[PDB]
Amino acid sequence: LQIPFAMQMAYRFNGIGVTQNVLYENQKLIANQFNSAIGKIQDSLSSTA
Amino acid sequence: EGVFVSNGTHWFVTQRNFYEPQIITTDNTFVSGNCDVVIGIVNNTVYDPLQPELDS
Ligand SMILES: *[C@@H]1O[C@H](CO)[C@@H](O[C@@H]2O[C@H](CO)[C@@H](O)[C@H](O)[C@H]2NC(C)=O)[C@H](O)[C@H]1NC(C)=O
Ligand SMILES: *[C@@H]1O[C@H](CO)[C@@H](O)[C@H](O)[C@H]1NC(C)=O
Ligand SMILES: *[C@@H]1O[C@H](CO)[C@@H](O)[C@H](O)[C@H]1NC(C)=O
Repeated sequence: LQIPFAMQMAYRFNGIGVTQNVLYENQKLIANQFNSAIGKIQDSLSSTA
Repeated sequence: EGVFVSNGTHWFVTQRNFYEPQIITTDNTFVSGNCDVVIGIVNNTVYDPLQPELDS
């Protein structure tokens, strides 16, 4: 069943006991922290076996 | 405890796992802050059940 990705992430915030407005009010910060953290995976896997 | 949904003309709130549309009210919803921050927010009436009761 399709759902917009930011709305799926608001359901996942509700699942950890954090209210949905905490996602929508911080959505760019949350997306930047995710995009940044995936760059750390990329570099760490390239850096060491 | 729901999701906001539209049939193309009207806005409702539903439980997430089963389509059951309800009028959007001050009891179905909570406020946080103003219209400026949320990406993709839409303009609609939110009904307040007390106001016709005060109109009695
Ligand atoms: C969206 O839902 C509303 C509310 O159920 C529908 O509005 C009703 O439509 C019928 C048929 O046109 C009318 O007899 C009623 O008087 C309408 N009620 C209200 C409160 O407007 C609306 O038709 C639905 N829209 C779509 C595109 O299905
Ligand atoms: C939704 O996506 C469409 C197509 O990319 C775009 O025109 C629109 O501005 C977007 N709206 C929001 C709130 O993201
Ligand atoms: C929503 O309503 C406000 C106040 O009536 C108005 O300034 C704004 O342009 C509206 N937004 C949209 C997307 O229509």
